[PDB]
Amino acid sequence: KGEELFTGVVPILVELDGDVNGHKFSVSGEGEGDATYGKLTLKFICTTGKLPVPWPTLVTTLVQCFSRYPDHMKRHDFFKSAMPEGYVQERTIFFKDDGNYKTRAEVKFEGDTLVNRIELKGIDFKEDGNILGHKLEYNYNDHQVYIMADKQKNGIKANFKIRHNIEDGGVQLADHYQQNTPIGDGPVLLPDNHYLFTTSTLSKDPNEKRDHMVLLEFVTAAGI
Repeated sequence: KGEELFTGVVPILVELDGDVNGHKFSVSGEGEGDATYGKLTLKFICTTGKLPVPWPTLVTTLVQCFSRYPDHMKRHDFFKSAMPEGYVQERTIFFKDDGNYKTRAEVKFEGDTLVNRIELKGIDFKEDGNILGHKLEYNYNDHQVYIMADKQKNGIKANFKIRHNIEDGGVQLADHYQQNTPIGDGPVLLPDNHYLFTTSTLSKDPNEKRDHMVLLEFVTAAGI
């Protein structure tokens, strides 16, 4: 089982290659995950200079295999079952009254490291919008994710809203559509419908001069 790969603390690497309205950038992340409790600790750096979008808008893009699945639904865990070969994660994220991100990621083991490697393309953004104009608060409103089996593509799908607080008022909607497909050929668990519940905290490292995001996350799976 790929679930046996997650019984202890697992190092995490994240690499993102991004292009938003031609503004190109790279993000690296590293830290660790504990799927037994559902705990993630990561620090992300924009390695090309200043991030051209707000950090909160990248949280969902930057490893649901670390969600705590209680043992009565350790059979509904598609994400771990696809390990070590991994899975592809695709999303389109529509920002209301603004542009959209399209993301393609592969999540897999490389040695003993869980790697999330991402390509992000964003188009149709307004240069003085909430995103390219950096008008979003540095905090997070999590949202449940309702995971549905997609027997047709042998993976899962989900769609959900994320709300981003706007600096001088109101809320910026980020409409997420998601599909995951295994990379390997081996068998894969296709879940009954269930929920992922996530709690994210964003902070800064006082000794880090580069543009960055420290992220601490707790996540569990739940039925019904």
